Amino acid sequence: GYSLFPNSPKWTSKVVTYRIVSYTRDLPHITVDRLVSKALNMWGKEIPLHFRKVVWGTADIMIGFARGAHGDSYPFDGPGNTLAHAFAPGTGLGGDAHFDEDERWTDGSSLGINFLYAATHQLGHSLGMGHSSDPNAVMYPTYGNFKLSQDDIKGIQKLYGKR
Amino acid sequence: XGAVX
Ligand SMILES: [Ca+2]
Ligand SMILES: [Ca+2]
Ligand SMILES: [Zn+2]
Ligand SMILES: [Zn+2]
Repeated sequence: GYSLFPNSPKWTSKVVTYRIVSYTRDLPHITVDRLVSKALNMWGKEIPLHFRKVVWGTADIMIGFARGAHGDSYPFDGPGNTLAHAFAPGTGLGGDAHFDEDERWTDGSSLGINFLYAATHQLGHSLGMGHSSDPNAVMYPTYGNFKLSQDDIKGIQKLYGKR
Repeated sequence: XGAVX
């Protein structure tokens, strides 16, 4: 079923900050804001951790959209191939979540990759989830109206304990 | 993609 990362990295404080640093032309800014919150809260309701939003500067979890090279070892690659990627908890790049601007993203009302789904998967990595062998899990390694699976909940609660 | 660092 679920996996963690080696040595179980996790956030150490009861509060974790996050910032949406850059946006996508595909959606209003407020729509991205509301979906990110919804994704975070899917995981947060299960565990003793609370998320605080910031609008400037560096936050623990930096979230954004980018084209091409964007300052880490994993540059984006144009339309297709890689869609998005995220990092396990830690300082600096740890926790951050990046989305390729050269895809099409949707809130559900148009063509595109469903952003809510994608953000819930990526932010699972940002909280310390690896990939699951269970096909029903949000953390299954491939993209394929939803909820966390029982395997997703068991894994996140193994790492943080229960709310 | 989930990377360590
Ligand atoms: Ca970070
Ligand atoms: Ca791409
Ligand atoms: Zn990146
Ligand atoms: Zn993944």
